[PDB]
Amino acid sequence: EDVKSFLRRNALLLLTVLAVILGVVLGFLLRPYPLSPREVKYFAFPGELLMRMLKMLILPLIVSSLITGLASLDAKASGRLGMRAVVYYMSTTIIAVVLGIILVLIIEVLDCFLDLARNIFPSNLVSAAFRSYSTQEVEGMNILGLVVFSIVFGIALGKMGEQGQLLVDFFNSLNEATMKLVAIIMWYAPLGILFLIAGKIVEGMYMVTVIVGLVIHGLIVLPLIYFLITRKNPFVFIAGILQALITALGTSSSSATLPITFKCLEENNGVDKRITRFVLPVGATINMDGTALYEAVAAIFIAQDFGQIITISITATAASIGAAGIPQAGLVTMVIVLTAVGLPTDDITLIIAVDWLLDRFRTMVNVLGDALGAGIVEHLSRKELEKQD
Ligand SMILES: COc1ccc([C@@H]2C(C#N)=C(N)OC3=C2C(=O)C[C@@H](c2cccc4ccccc24)C3)cc1
Ligand SMILES: N[C@@H](CC(=O)O)C(=O)O
Ligand code: NA
Repeated sequence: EDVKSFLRRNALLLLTVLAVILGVVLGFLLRPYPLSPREVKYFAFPGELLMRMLKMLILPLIVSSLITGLASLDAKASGRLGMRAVVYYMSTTIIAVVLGIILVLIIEVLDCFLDLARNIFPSNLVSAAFRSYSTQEVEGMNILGLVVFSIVFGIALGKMGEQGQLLVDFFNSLNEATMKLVAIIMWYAPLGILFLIAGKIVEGMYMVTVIVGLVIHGLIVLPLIYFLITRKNPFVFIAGILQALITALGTSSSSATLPITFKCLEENNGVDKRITRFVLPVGATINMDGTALYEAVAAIFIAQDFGQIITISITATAASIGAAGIPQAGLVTMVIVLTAVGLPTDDITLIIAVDWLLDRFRTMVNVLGDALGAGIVEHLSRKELEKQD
């Protein structure tokens, strides 16, 4: 009798779950039909509108969250909160790349660094909102440039007392208002996910290695870390951020699923806005546990000496940090890990075909790390938030 109350309460949660079930069924059913590449794009259009909607809100979401969030905290507490984040991010990505290396043993590069330094320091803030540098400015928002600028701006506003308050208040209203619009987007999400995944399925031992490896990291490593740190049941936490994971599986972008990761953690998991505004936008771009595991697996897979296996763990953690929270950013950053060891970069072409499905899974682990990461930081920074009340 207690399942009718579950269906009433979890209406939206189960709808997107059904959207995956119906989407996989529809996609395989429509796959024998030849269609056209143009026709596939037409078919997947309801999934495209969901991407346009989510993408729309990331700019006001990142900028307003970091400016308010860092102004909300004292600069020394921001460093303490920050040290908790960076220490967590680096350990979890090192834990994943080591796990990744173990599983496989059982079964223009300078320009890349310069371009990244260039994006950390945008020469124009208006363009940074829709363009990124690529050696000379390719289309596509500079999330890293804005993340960095907002952090320095947020610290500055906190440091300027009351004169600062007006702009903190301005940006707080702008965050709550964009968060009110993601409530709307969420109802379209089941229709979008169905079409976004059905189109992608309308198109070996390696693919299984990552899939199993991400289950060990995602469902065993990360939860036991959260339990060991907070002493709270981690699988109930994962149930709250479920809509955010199912959307990561659909979009394959951790920057596009950030507004929904915000709605879940803030509400469903009841995490502090002060720390979600701090953790989640930074975690979206730099904390990529699932990508790190995939970088290591693929670098060793194409090879199919220990001091150069040491360079793989260093460059796979390096690529993990660099790679944008945008779909297919994984194999584009494989150039850094393939070059460092000495393997030919042209081998990336062998992976490309199956990569799409692995991307959806590694995005879920990249989001899951930020979700559990915020829960861990919130708990550790208990006193800092206690003081600001
Ligand atoms: C790759 O890009 C990043 C950017 C940020 C961060 C950390 C983070 C998270 N999560 C957030 N929200 O803020 C700060 C972080 C610090 O560790 C340092 C922290 C900080 C505290 C006090 C004064 C600062 C002055 C300048 C920059 C950061 C400062 C801010 C890590 C990597
Ligand atoms: N698409 C992934 C990044 C990657 O492809 O490595 C994400 O946004 O989490
Ligand atoms: Na990254």
